[PDB]
Amino acid sequence: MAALAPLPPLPAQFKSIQHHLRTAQEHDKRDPVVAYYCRLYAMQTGMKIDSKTPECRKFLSKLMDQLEALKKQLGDNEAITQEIVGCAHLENYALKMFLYADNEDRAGRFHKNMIKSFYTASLLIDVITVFGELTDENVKHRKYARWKATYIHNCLKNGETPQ
Amino acid sequence: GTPELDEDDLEAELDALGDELLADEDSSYLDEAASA
Repeated sequence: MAALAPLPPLPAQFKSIQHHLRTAQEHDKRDPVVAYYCRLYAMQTGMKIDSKTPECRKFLSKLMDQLEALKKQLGDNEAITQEIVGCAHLENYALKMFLYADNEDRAGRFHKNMIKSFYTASLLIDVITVFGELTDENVKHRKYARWKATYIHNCLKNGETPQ
Repeated sequence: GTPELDEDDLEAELDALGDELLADEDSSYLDEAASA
């Protein structure tokens, strides 16, 4: 296991994945499994958005290189080799985060920390889709997480206590 | 159930939130839920 050098300035054309990359940077230390899959999403999303401009072409090339090196570092890892356990693990992680926010939600305790939990949970769901699965059930949750994320945030700006 | 949400405005608020949270790369709260 080792820490790879940071990627060069990220253009605005990748503002959408910008957050995803940062999330991986953090998860990289806590858990390379999530960070690994996270990088995959970026690359897949990166090419989907574009695939030209010497800036992008180079960016993708660099990102791809990091992915290859990362996979090698782990070697096998049941989480990487066997997507079966890796996927199941991701699902559990998202659930724990979501439930945690839900637990405090009904408890009548709202805060910025929870806001991040809902939003972050949404990012995790995206990382799950890359697998190719993703059922309607998860989709419903994503819609709720996004709504709850903004609903609370929007209400915060308005100066109103969540409910 | 949930009320009708505007994809346009919804994205506006979402993007904004991401930027704010992005400003804080290191958050103790994150480690709280992470490890739990």
